[PDB]
Amino acid sequence: SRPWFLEYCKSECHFYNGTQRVRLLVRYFYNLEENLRFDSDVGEFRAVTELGRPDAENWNSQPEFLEQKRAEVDTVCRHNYEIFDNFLVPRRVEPTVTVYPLLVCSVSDFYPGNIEVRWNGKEEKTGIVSTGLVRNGDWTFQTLVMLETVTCQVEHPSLTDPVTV
Amino acid sequence: ADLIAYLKQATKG
Amino acid sequence: MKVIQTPRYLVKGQGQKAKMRCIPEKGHPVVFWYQQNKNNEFKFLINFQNQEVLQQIDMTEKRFSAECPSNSPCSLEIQSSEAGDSALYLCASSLNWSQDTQYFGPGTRLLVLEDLKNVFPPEVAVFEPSEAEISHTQKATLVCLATGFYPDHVELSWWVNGKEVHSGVCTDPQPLKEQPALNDSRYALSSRLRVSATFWQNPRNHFRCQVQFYGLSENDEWTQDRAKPVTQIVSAEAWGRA
Amino acid sequence: QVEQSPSALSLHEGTGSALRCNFTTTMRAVQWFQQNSRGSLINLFYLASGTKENGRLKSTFNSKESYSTLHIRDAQLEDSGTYFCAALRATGGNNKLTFGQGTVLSVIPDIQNPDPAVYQLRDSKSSDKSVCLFTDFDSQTNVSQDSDVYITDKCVLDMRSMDFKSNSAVAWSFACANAFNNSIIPEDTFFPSP
Amino acid sequence: IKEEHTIIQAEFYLLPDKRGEFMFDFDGDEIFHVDIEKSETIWRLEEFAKFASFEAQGALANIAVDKANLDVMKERSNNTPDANVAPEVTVLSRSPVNLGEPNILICFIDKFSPPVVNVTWLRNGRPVTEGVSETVFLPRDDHLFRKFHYLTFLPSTDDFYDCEVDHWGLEEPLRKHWEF
Repeated sequence: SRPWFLEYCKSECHFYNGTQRVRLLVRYFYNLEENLRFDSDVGEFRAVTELGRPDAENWNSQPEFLEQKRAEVDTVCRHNYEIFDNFLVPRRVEPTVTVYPLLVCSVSDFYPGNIEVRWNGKEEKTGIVSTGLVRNGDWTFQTLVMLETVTCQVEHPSLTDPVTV
Repeated sequence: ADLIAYLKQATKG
Repeated sequence: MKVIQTPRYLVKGQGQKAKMRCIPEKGHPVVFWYQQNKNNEFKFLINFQNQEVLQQIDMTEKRFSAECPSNSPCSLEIQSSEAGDSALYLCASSLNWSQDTQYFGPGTRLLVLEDLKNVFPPEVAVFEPSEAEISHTQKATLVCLATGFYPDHVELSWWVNGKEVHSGVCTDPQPLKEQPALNDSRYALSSRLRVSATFWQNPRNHFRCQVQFYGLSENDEWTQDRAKPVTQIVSAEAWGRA
Repeated sequence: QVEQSPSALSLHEGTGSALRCNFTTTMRAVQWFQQNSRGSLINLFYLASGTKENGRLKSTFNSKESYSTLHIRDAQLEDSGTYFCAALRATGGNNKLTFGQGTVLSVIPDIQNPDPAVYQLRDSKSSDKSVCLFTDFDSQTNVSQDSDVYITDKCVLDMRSMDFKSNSAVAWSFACANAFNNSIIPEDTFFPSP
Repeated sequence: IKEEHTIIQAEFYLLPDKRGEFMFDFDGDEIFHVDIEKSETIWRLEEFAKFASFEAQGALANIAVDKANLDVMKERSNNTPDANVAPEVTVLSRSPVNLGEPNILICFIDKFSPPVVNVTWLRNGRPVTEGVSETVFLPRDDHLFRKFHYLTFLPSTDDFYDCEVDHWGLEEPLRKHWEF
């Protein structure tokens, strides 16, 4: 159709567990194709496809460059995490639940995305359909939990005690 | 208001 | 291949343009310029990747002009020199934007005077080894004096039988002021060359003391009665006495 | 911001010491340079972590604890000069190296057989001009700077083949016997009788 | 306790549009991006600027370096182009819609490359200008992009909204409808 050209790069700081296990992963895409990766668990650049081979060859023959990338797990990732750890990591936005006639449970305006939703006396382990988790995009989540039988409880990191109906 | 770190992009060629 | 910078020294008057040349190592896209002063403080001026300027401070955009055209040398030029521009200008090249290692040129020492009236070339004289020294030590030491020059932009070398020597030599750490009081004082520089007594006695041996003065270029206007004090080489000679 | 110490250091030949650079923020890597007497910056080291050893030098960098050290062992005259560390902070918007304040390193020459003397020399083009040469003293001696007479600073020369170094200084204007007074020339300073 | 998290530095340069982007995200929500042309840092939530700063100029330099790499890339494939990928669009409220209760309507554009789109809000079939929010192109685990448009709205039985989303892969502007 209309011809285009994209240079796209993502530098992903992965924290398996805060600063205990940090993986740096730098990914290169040309157009719609990822061609090059630098994975700090590997310590080198690896081409994903022929289009990346020259970059890996150019770059892995620059020893001080490889030395600098490896240290970026500490110079960037670990560094940035200690800041985000003050406000992003501990961000707690309390959910609001509203139930309307299948039975409808509304869980909305919450963060983080970790949420537990369940439904007399015993929750129905059957006949449940959900919208999955829905990412608003403004740092809040919303989801719909539905029961198809002709009270719902919500557990979430922002609430000491579960919220019911 | 601590400063945030980043990667400098690398030179291809 | 090391980084190249010319010219080594550069004198200019307020209002002139000052222009410096740098050639990066072969295969280095990234290029930087700094100023370093006499208190050893460094200031970053401008960034290049290939032909293109990436980063530069307010001052440089306003007063300076710089280029790195492909396959040609890099250049930086002050538009209207001021006394405050006096500094060692340094060029460095890196291989990759994302990686810090930098290699530096030899620099250009720029001096900006109110004008070029007081610029003078050196006079040079070689002094022969005292006799006692020879009797006492069996070593002969030649002294060399350069006097009356301004500014202190000089490099001094010893030559023996057409070859340049580095062993047995030492030069004053820096030119001294002839009269400290004057805002504009002329300078002096001494150096020593020491050789075995026997070597100095053979008269076939030729000892020359060379002084590369750096002054005006043919690009600099000269409106004065005396000879133009131009970049040149003043030298002195001596032969072995038996 | 980069605090570097010490400011100045004097080292006897064949002895050693260390320089230090403390960073107030996370650095991406560190470099050490020597600026020599001609003012050229020589790369001594690049490192982003760990410790590296190169000849008589070794260097440690620690991003998290945020310092770098430089070790000089068995010093030689050629080591004299001004030493700098240089780092880019990982938060810095401008890709430029920031420099430590610098250490001015002085290596003092080892003189085994001092033979202090003040000789006098005659211009080789004419007998009209003469200079005074103070030479072969050891390094305890310092040389001093009246208005008519100039004294240059001491410098050390190496007749490298012949395994022999000597200090010298120069005065010119008066009698060599007075140019370097007893402020301060060793008691046994040889004054030849011209 | 376990703290599994992911921070991403996402940047691109796009030709021939000559458009670039530099942003950070945390677990898939944007922390900030840099206004390339204004050279400043735009914090996704106002409160963020009180915990962190960033030096925009670094992003600019990064974009310029990206642009130069792009040129290197084109020449290596020999200016060989690729097929466009069409946006999945979706519209929905931000909260449970209540008649006479202020709410936000969300247009979620997903799985599309290149990261250029024309997007228009329509209230009752006519273009809307006021109370519209735009969100830079956001990263995905893959090589595709996603984007969020937000328009303020008031729940009413009469009003009927549409999201008109124009992209190069689409044969023509796909619109998506939303009535109470």
